[PDB]
Formats: sequence, C-alpha cells, structure tokens
Amino acid sequence: KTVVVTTILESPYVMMKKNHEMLEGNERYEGYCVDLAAEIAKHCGFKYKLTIVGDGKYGARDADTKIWNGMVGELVYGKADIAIAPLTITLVREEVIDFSKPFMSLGISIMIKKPQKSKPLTVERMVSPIESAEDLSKQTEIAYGTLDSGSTKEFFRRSKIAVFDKMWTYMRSAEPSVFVRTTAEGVARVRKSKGKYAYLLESTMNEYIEQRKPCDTMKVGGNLDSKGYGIATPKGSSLGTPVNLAVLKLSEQGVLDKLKNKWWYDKGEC
Amino acid sequence: KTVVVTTILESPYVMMKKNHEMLEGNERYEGYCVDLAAEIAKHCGFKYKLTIVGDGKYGARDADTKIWNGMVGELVYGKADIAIAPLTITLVREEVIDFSKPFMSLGISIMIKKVSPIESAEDLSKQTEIAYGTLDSGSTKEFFRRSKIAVFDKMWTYMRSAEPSVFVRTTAEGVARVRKSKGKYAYLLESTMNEYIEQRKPCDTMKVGGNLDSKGYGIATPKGSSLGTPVNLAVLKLSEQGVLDKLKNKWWYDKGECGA
Amino acid sequence: KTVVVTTILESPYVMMKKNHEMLEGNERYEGYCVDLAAEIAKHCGFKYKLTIVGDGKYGARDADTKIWNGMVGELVYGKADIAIAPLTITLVREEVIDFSKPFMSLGISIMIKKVSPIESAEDLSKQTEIAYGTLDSGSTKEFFRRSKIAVFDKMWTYMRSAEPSVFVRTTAEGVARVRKSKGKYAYLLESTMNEYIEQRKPCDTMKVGGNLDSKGYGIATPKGSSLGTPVNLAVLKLSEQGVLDKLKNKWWYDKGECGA
Amino acid sequence: KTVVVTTILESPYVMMKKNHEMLEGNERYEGYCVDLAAEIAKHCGFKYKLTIVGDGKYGARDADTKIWNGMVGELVYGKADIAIAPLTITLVREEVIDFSKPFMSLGISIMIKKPQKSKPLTVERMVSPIESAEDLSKQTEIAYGTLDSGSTKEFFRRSKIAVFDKMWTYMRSAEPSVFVRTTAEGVARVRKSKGKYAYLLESTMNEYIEQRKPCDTMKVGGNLDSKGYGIATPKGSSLGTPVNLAVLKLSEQGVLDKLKNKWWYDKGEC
Ligand SMILES: NS(=O)(=O)c1cc2c(cc1Cl)N[C@H]([C@H]1C[C@H]3C=C[C@@H]1C3)NS2(=O)=O
Ligand SMILES: NS(=O)(=O)c1cc2c(cc1Cl)N[C@H]([C@H]1C[C@H]3C=C[C@@H]1C3)NS2(=O)=O
Ligand SMILES: NS(=O)(=O)c1cc2c(cc1Cl)N[C@H]([C@H]1C[C@H]3C=C[C@@H]1C3)NS2(=O)=O
Ligand SMILES: NS(=O)(=O)c1cc2c(cc1Cl)N[C@H]([C@H]1C[C@H]3C=C[C@@H]1C3)NS2(=O)=O
Ligand SMILES: N[C@@H](CCC(=O)O)C(=O)O
Ligand SMILES: N[C@@H](CCC(=O)O)C(=O)O
Ligand SMILES: N[C@@H](CCC(=O)O)C(=O)O
Ligand SMILES: N[C@@H](CCC(=O)O)C(=O)O
Repeated sequence: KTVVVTTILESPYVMMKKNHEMLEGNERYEGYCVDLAAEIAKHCGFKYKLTIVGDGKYGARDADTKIWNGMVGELVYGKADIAIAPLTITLVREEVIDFSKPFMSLGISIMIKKPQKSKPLTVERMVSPIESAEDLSKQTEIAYGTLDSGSTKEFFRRSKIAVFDKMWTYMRSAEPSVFVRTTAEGVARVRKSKGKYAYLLESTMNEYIEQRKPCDTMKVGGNLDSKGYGIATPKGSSLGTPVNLAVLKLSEQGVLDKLKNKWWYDKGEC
Repeated sequence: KTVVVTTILESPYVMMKKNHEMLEGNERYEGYCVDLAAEIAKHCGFKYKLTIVGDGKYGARDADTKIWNGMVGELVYGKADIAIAPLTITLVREEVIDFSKPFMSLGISIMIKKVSPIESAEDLSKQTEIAYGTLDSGSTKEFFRRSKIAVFDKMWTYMRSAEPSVFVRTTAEGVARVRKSKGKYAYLLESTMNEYIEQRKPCDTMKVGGNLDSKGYGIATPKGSSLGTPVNLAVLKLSEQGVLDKLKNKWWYDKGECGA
Repeated sequence: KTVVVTTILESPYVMMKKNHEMLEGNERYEGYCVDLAAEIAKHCGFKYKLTIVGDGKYGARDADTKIWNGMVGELVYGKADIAIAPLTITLVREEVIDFSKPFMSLGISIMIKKVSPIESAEDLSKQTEIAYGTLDSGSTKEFFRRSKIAVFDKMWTYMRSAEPSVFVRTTAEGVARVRKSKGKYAYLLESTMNEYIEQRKPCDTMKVGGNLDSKGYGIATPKGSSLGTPVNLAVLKLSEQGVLDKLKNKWWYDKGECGA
Repeated sequence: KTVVVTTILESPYVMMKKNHEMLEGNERYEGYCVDLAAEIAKHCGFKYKLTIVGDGKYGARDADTKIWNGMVGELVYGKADIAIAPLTITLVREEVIDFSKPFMSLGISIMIKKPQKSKPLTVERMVSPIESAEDLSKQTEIAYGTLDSGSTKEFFRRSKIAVFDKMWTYMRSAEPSVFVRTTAEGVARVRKSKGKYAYLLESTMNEYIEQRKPCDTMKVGGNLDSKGYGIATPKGSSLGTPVNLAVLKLSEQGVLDKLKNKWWYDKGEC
C-alpha cells in the first residue's frame, strides 16, 4: 500500500518540467523536494506518489470555522500521509501534526526592488531606502505585505515585539490589501510596484529569487528570526520515526548540503 | 518531585559563579543553559536541581564495549532525568535518547592563532605543516571518524594516525593549545564556542573558512520519557516568542570585550 | 600490391593543394598526413594510393544497427587497407581495429569568438546563456555520451536535448557557426585543429580553458593484419628521429599568419 | 596462478610507507603505480605481487654481450610477468617486448638548482644562467649528466640532431663521470653542486621534485621530445590485450587524470 505525498508548487522545491506534457507520474516534477522524497524512499523502503495540494496553501486554521486548509489540513484530516514540502515548523502546527528534525534552516527576510546605482572618485555605489525592519515600520511611503495563509502571517499576527506589533497593526488595517495569494504573486507585485512595495518571505526563496534573472530584486537586512522546514506526518502515524532517522542520516552524510548547493547556487546567474 | 538535570561546564552555557563558595543549590550556576533550564521549568511546571556531569564528557560509545558515557550515559542509565546542555543532535544519539527540536544553530569551525593561509578546510587538508585536532568523545570526532567524503577521510586518517596525540581532553585545553603553539596547531569545534572565544580576551584567535556543515543543540530526554512533549512544546514557544534569540544576544554579544 | 589508404579532408592534415585540377594520383594532396603516409611507406616499403572517405565522417557505430561508417567502417569492411588520418584512439574503435602507438597528443578544447566569460568547462556548463556543440559522428560526441562525470553528464544532457540541433556536420561548419554566432555559440573540438584555426586568418577565435582530457591520433590498421607491426615500428622510429616533431612544426607553426 | 609485477622504486610512482616495517605483502608499497596496478587488476581479475628489481634499473641492453638488465632484462628472460612501472616506450624496447598504450605523456627536461632572486621599481625578478638545451650545449662551465642505463641516455646516445649529438659527445667523454646511478642521486648532485650541475630527467619526475620541499630546484626550457609510459609485457604473451583494453578503459573513464592530480599536484609543499 503506497502513501500519499502532498507538496506545494514552489521553486526550487517543486517545479514543473518544460517537457512534462507527455510525462505521467512522479517524473513530471523536479526540484529540491522531489530529490528529498527520493532520498527518503532510498533510506526507508516505500513507494510514494507526488500530489500538489488543491488549494495551493501551506496551511492555516480559521479563527471561527476552526479547520485547517492547505497541506496541514490535508495531513490532519487524512487526505495525505506525509508532506515533503517547505513547511515551516510552528508552535500551532506541532500541536496537530508531527514534525521531524528540520532539513533546512531559514528566516524571515525582506524583498525590495533593487535600487538604481548612484553615479556620484568615479566610484559607483548603491543606496536603499530600507535598511532594517525597524526603519521599514517607521516609514509610511513604502507599503509591505506577506503571503496569505502561511507561517509568516501567523508569526506577525501573534508577535509581541513592539516593531512587529506595529507592522502587524499596519498590515491588518491596510487598504488596498497588501497580502498576496502566492509567492510568485508577491514577487510580481514587488517588480511591478516601482519600488513602492516590500515583500516579507522566507530567506531561502528570497536568495533564490535574487540569484536568478532578471536579477532586479534584493534582500535587505538580516533574518528577522530563525526557523526551519520539517517533514510532517499525522499525529501517531508510524512513518514519523523512519523519516526522522532518514533526515538525520541524510544530514550526517552531507547529502542535504550537496542538494542545497546544486539546487540553489549552482543554477545562479547575474 | 524535583527533576535532576545533567549539565556540563562549558562557557557561556554554564559557568561557575564567582560567589559560588557562599552559594548553594542552583543559585551558584549561571549562563545560557541555566536560563534555558529556568524557562523550561517555568513553562512545564516542574522543580529542577542542576547537577554537573561527573566526567567532563558529552557522550560516546566505546568500541567493543557498547557503554555510553558523559551526559548521554547519565540519561540512558537512569542517573539523569533531562540534559539541558549544548548536546549536539546526532544519529547515534537519536537511537538512544529523545532529542527536542533544535534551539541553537551551529557547525564545525576552524580556529587558528591571529592573510589566513589555511582559510579553507580543503586547503587545510592539503597542508601538513600546520596541525589540527578535535575534542574526544564529541559530535566532532565521531563526525570525522564516520565521514565518507574524501577530504574528511584524509582528515580523520591524519588525526587518528598522529604522534603526539592531537586530540584534546577539554575544549578549554584545545583553545589553550592553539594559543600556545605559535600558530602551529589548529582546533576544530562548534561555531558557537568559536564565536564566544574570539569575542573574549586575549582576542588572539580568529575563525577561518566556513562552517563545514550545520547541526543544532537539543534538549535531551531519556527514550519514552513523559517530559518529551512538554519540553519540545516549550522550546517551540520560546523560539516563537523570541526568548531564545534574546538569551543568545545577552550571553554572546552583550559584552564584546574586543574591538569589533 | 598497392595499399589503399583511407584519409579525410581535414586541415592541416590533408588539403586539396592549390592546383589539384591539373594533377593526378597522390600529387594532388598535401599536408601533415600526406607526409606521414609518405614516411610510413618509405619505411615499410609499400606503394600506396590515397583515397578520400566518401562520407566526411571519422567513424561511429549506429544504435539498433551496429554498422560502422566513416574510415572505421571503410576498415572493418575491407574497403581500405590503412587509415593514415587524425583518427582518435578510443575504446569502441580498439575493439574492431588495430591502432598503432599515438603519434600526436591532443585533447578536447573550447573555442569562442574573440577576459573571456566562459573560463573553464564547469563555468561553461553552469552558464546557460551561451550554447555549446560538437561535431557529430566523432570521438568527442562519443566521449560526452558515455561520460559518467557530473559536469560532462550535464553537458551531454544539454546537447542531446537541445533545439535547434547544436551539433555540426563538419568541423569547418562548427568553426563558421562560432564565427557567425556573434559570441553566442561555442565549439568543442580537438586541440590540434583548434590551434591551427586560431593561428590562421581571420584570427577572430580563441581557445579558452584547459583540455578536458588527453588522447592521441593513431595509424589505424584492420584487426589481424600484416601491416600493424611494420607501421607501429615505423611510427616509433619516426618519433625517435624527431620526424613527427619536424612535421608538426612545419604544418602548424611555420606559417603563423596572425599577430602573436 | 599469481603473476609477478615488477616495479622500480621511483617517486611518486612506487614509494615506501612510513610504517612498512610491520607490514607484509602488497601493503608495504604505495604511490601512483600501486594504484594503477590495483585498477588494472580490478578491470581484469588476476592476483599480483609487487617486486622491486634487484639492480634498480629501468632497462638497457649491454654492448658486446647483447643482454638486457633491469626491468626489461627480467621481463625478456621470463623471470617477471608484467612491469607496471614508469617504463618509457622506446623503439629498442618494443622489438623485444610487447608494450601497451601510454598511460602518461612525458618529455626530457632540464633541472638546475634554483637561482637566487635579483635585487633590482622595487620588483624582484629571477634570472637563470640556462634557458634551453642550445645554450646549455654552447657553454662549458655548467656540467650535465643523466641517469645511467635508462631511456634518456640511449636517446642522447643515438640522437642525430646536432645539438643533442654535441651534448652526447661531451657526456660520453667527461671526467669526472656526469651520469648517476639513481634519480635521487642526480637530484642530490644538483642540490650539492651549488648550481654548477644540471640534471636531465623526465618532466613528470622533474615537476614532482620541484613541488616538494625544500623546492630548491626548478625546470628550465621545455620538453626536448614527447614520449610516454606504458605497461610492459613479454613478447607474445596472453596479458597484452587485457591490459591494453584496461588502460584504455581507465583513460576513457577519467581515472588516470584523477590519479595524476592526486599524486602530483595535490601534495604541494611550496
Ligand atoms: N545549510 S542548510 O540551511 O541547507 C541545512 C540546515 C540544517 C541541516 C542541514 C543543512 Cl544542509 N540539518 C539540521 C538537522 C541535523 C541535526 C541537527 C539539527 C537537525 C537534526 N537541521 S538544520 O540546522 O535546519
Ligand atoms: N538565532 S539562534 O541560533 O539562537 C536560534 C536557532 C533556532 C531557533 C531559534 C533561535 Cl533564536 N529555532 C529552531 C526551531 C524552531 C522551530 C523551527 C525549527 C526549530 C523548530 N531551531 S534553530 O533554527 O536551531
Ligand atoms: N610534439 S607531438 O604532439 O607532434 C608528438 C607526440 C607524440 C610523439 C611524438 C611527437 Cl613529435 N610520440 C609518442 C609515442 C612514441 C613513443 C612513446 C609514446 C608513443 C610511443 N606519442 S605522442 O606522446 O602522442
Ligand atoms: N594528463 S596525463 O599526462 O596524466 C595522461 C596522458 C595520456 C592519457 C591519459 C592521461 Cl591522464 N591517455 C592516452 C591513451 C588514451 C588513448 C589515446 C592515447 C593513449 C590511448 N595516452 S596519454 O596521451 O600518454
Ligand atoms: N514557508 C512557509 C510559507 C511561506 C511564507 O510564509 O513566506 C510555510 O511553510 O508555512
Ligand atoms: N557539544 C558537543 C561537543 C563539542 C565538540 O564536538 O567538540 C557535543 O555534545 O557533542
Ligand atoms: N578526429 C576525431 C574527430 C574530431 C572530433 O571529435 O570532433 C576522430 O577521428 O574521432
Ligand atoms: N624514465 C626512463 C628512465 C629515466 C631516465 O632516463 O631519466 C625509463 O623508464 O626508461
């Protein structure tokens, strides 16, 4: 009996092949997450089928309806068996599912449109109107928004730090809506907003987007926090311990570092 | 019921307070791990007594004896209830004890005396004139011993077959040996201890190259214990609300006794 | 008995003189390989007639039919007696024909139109904006096809799954395609032809990086023939006497019609 | 039936371990040639034993007796079965033994004691009293010699090029004798002669010696010719085709280049 692997279309984790039209099965997808699933299968023997979540969401719990959507909702209600996807370990998620030891470290960063070079001996330098989250909160001419129904939005919602509280107070009562439905939508808003918008996303996707063409976006300031991505399984399932030791073994062998290097920096340009 | 806590003397995590001669209980200890234990006890709701491991070892299994030592031996043999200390999460420990979610990122770092001729680990392996060592019975020696990569294989062959013995008994001994070798000996340890040492006096060592890999410290509980989920959820909450970051900043950067 | 020699029209090895319209026999050919054939015939003591391969292919086996073409096909099927031409010594060819000792060292090189951004082969593979090809039915293509190295595997996947067809029919076609690509196309070919091209007009291409591997050209003789030992000993004698070095200097460096 | 592999104690081809006293068998020796022998055995299965020649010579036919001494002598007479050692392909050697395809290209070079840097804006530049073989032959204050009973000595003896002829005419009649019994003896002569001696040796050994400490020797000019190293086998023996095919497979797979890189350039002491 094969298990269901639920994923989310996000680069470079789960991308779509340019020649996927006539391909059927797990061979249509490629990226970091498919390689991680292959290595997990190699360590502990099992057959898997890759599925993309229906709603295209990472997972969130409704305030009143009190149900989980996205991959978390898929795992809790039994529609899937394991989620090999960039799912962030959070306090609320751990109370409903089981998270393995993180296979990648990350943080909350800022994405802004890369500013024009400063002409004024004859050296060329770059200036940025945003240098950190504090000065981002202090100003008003540059708006900022996050990805809806994600770990970052919930972190900003429950944050008790004064600067993050101010940022959340702005975001929750901003017209027009500053949130986006997908990471690609947020990046597109950044690129088309002539520098009048800043995107708060995970540092891994931030670096990935910065490295590729048209290389017109850059990351400013340090990581707002330190989190990770875990492989999630439903509470009490028998697939938790095997994938835990699988992740540990992959970390010890150095396969994870090689995968990060070959999917993130090896394909860079600009 | 008071919960016994095993911990090791390793600055800045645990330090012997200056007035510990007139102090008793857990009031004679200070550091990052003391505050972490206090927060864990406050969240879970248990009373704890901080006891230092008898031997200054972290944990390993002797070949052809299969006996655990250090704090891991304290945990598996029932002599200790929880290990709130910089215990690196490894495969050989996950099969014996329960590790919580990581609370501190770290990696393998190279320390030398104050051009950086060595810089890279690969270039370090390409050189024989300068010597390098590691702490015995730790996650570093076991990582180098069982690493199947060519560079790490060469490094482990170097360290195992070396005279005089290049490993050090304690991390402080390793840093002293680096200091008093006139730049002929290098020490490999976790990046956190490296940063803490290089930010302190006499500020005569640096950190070169980069982290060889990435690991994390975790709160350790005996396999099947009842404190696993409470401490794991406590660690997640503490990281979520930023207590861990503030503790690290207080015990690592807040002093900075050097020009930087 | 006149010995039939199969050879290919590749400069500077074999050229069609300047007035081949008024010449008959072997007097209408000139080049390094013509001189080498003359020396081999003089040493062994046989009369030879130089015949050009009908199809401008060096030789390869075709999948699902296992039929040899080019000069190797001309040799395994009895149509030719010897192949005095720049035929790279390879594994697949050695299983069906007798190769003499190498008489000219060579390697696989990269050439782009006139610091070059391409640098080495690893950067050339990593950088996708520039396109790289290879002459079809040649040892370089067969080298990349069965190569198990990661960089060469990526390169072979690129060239195989490329639109339009990045391969070229002849070496001159590849050189012209690089020249007229405005710096968008890179040609992979043997070191000797690359140097000969880059030391000639219009002197607008340069060889970059290093050699991906080291190989050699050999005199090809049908398996189990009576000419293999005499030609191998002749090659050894010619190399010892410095005739091969003299011929290479005459046909490669003696002209130098460019600024260098 | 185990065949015997004959080698010559030459670095970095066949070297003695620092703990060979307590070791017995094919584990005492190490270097490039032992790895080549291991790979040849792996590709075509056979058991082998490593032996060092008693006379410590590569091979040379004696005048007025027409007998071969050294590795070629012990392979021709049948006392050995295969010579996996840096044996140069020569015309005289190929007429008595079957010699495989070359596994490494080499050339005759010149090694002199590295000269002191010139003091005289403030840049330091090195000057050498020898720049090629021509000005080496023309002068008379710097002596030069070659390994006795080797391929280079026979190349110089039978050479018809005018400069090489003059060099051999000097070498064959010169007191005291300029030839050396071993390559290490020639290197020691170069280092102890304070620069009044030059040594002619293979380019591979020359580069290896230059890259080791104390690196007081350097190579001048360029290679006088192009030659190779092959795996020797007695004439009309059953091992010729297997080892030829094996060395071809090793060359195509890229093992030879990696071995050369790991034994020659990896161990750099200057
Ligand atoms: N360099 S990286 O961000 O791709 C990265 C990050 C991490 C890795 C491995 C890599 Cl390659 N493994 C660790 C794991 C190893 C053991 C210690 C912590 C977890 C369990 N988690 S991590 O610290 O989140
Ligand atoms: N900045 S730091 O090294 O003190 C640090 C490091 C880490 C923190 C929190 C902090 Cl403050 N939390 C993560 C944990 C939180 C949740 C997400 C990953 C694990 C589970 N581990 S970590 O990535 O090792
Ligand atoms: N200088 S060159 O490229 O024209 C060149 C190249 C080579 C030459 C001779 C010359 Cl002149 N001889 C060798 C052969 C001679 C004997 C030693 C190795 C093979 C057998 N092959 S080679 O190393 O490919
Ligand atoms: N780079 S090197 O000198 O170590 C070197 C030299 C040579 C290699 C391989 C290497 Cl790695 N293979 C060739 C062989 C391959 C095929 C073509 C010529 C012989 C048969 N001989 S070589 O040209 O003498
Ligand atoms: N990676 C986050 C969502 C992306 C984001 O919030 O930027 C998660 O898995 O919840
Ligand atoms: N803190 C590490 C030991 C440090 C080291 O590896 O040197 C451990 O518990 O494994
Ligand atoms: N001369 C080569 C072909 C050149 C190439 O590989 O491009 C051969 O005979 O194999
Ligand atoms: N390398 C030569 C001998 C050494 C020399 O001539 O310098 C050979 O194998 O014959």
